[PDB]
Amino acid sequence: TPAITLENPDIKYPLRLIDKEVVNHDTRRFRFALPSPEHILGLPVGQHIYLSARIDGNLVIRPYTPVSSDDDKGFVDLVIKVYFKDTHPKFPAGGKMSQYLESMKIGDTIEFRGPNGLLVYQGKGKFAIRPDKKSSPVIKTVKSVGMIAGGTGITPMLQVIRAIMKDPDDHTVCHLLFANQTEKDILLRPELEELRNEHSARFKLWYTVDRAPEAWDYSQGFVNEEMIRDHLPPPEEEPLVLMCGPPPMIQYACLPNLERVGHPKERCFAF
Ligand SMILES: Cc1cc2nc3c(=O)[nH]c(=O)nc-3n(C[C@H](O)[C@H](O)[C@H](O)COP(=O)(O)OP(=O)(O)OC[C@H]3O[C@@H](n4cnc5c(N)ncnc54)[C@H](O)[C@@H]3O)c2cc1C
Ligand SMILES: NC(=O)c1ccc[n+]([C@@H]2O[C@H](COP(=O)([O-])OP(=O)(O)OC[C@H]3O[C@@H](n4cnc5c(N)ncnc54)[C@H](O)[C@@H]3O)[C@@H](O)[C@H]2O)c1
Repeated sequence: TPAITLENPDIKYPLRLIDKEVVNHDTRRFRFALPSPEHILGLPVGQHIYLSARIDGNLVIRPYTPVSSDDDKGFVDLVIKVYFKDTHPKFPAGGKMSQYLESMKIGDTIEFRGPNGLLVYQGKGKFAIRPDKKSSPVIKTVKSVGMIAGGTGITPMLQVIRAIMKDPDDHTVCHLLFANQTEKDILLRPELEELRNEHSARFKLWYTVDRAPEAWDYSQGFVNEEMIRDHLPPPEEEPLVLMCGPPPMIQYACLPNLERVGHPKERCFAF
């Protein structure tokens, strides 16, 4: 195969920032060069990496979930929300690592390590999911996958969605319910709607926003029972249900409603 970058998850690999694209008012795509144009990252689908730096005198380590893949030679793409200082009353300092990343210039480097995570998508509906960090993966193959994402929680979902759509012999149907604070907060909307336009048989797309615009054809509010019932595959079809977002989204909006609708805990996984 191509040369792999992440050869051991405990080793740090400094990668250079080569491009940055505005995703919306607070979110960006950060592209980093791999060690050569022929390297691949070494990233089983569904896993994340960790960035680390000394910021204002403290060690700061944070995970980010690449949206690129091992088909992408020579680079890795992260999609990262910046939490700005002097904005939210409860968090006047903003976020440490995200603001550090926002301040990086092209050519600056930061240390990557990985890959990590309990889920690996192995293609053609096959997921290898470890119950925890010390157990063997359980291999679950499904015809359909429900996905509930909030904000930057879209990133592992997009890894999985992209992997599926690339394989014309992968017949897995993804049902995404994507929640954000407002319409302008819907990350990577053109990418998602391009996926829907081109793969409608394998990709079902629905949004909810905390605060809805005048003309709105999707849902409004936190994730609820109705949304899960109408925009994820029914429990009878035994889909896997993947979730990723703010901890209270998982705890209060997803889990109780998945239970109400009838999706068993065994079929549910939170990134
Ligand atoms: C497995 C995993 C994968 C992840 N992958 C991604 C990813 O692909 N992309 C991504 O963007 N994030 C991802 N996250 C989150 C990421 O790891 C960091 O937690 C995030 O970037 C914030 O870290 P920070 O150092 O900037 O903020 P911190 O300094 O650690 O904490 C600040 C916290 O206060 C709040 N806060 C601070 N300022 C504001 C503000 N202005 N407005 C609203 N809230 C604020 C936020 O909750 C914020 O997390 C992932 C998390 C996990 C556990
Ligand atoms: N574990 C992982 O693999 C992984 C990957 C990416 C992101 N994340 C997490 O996803 C979150 C993304 O944060 P963000 O700033 O983009 O989200 P956000 O604050 O903008 O909120 C996005 C959506 O989350 C839901 N939500 C927020 N607070 C809620 C609450 N109290 N109750 C019910 N629902 C609520 C809402 O639907 C909201 O629109 C972070 O916590 C991040 O750590 C985790």
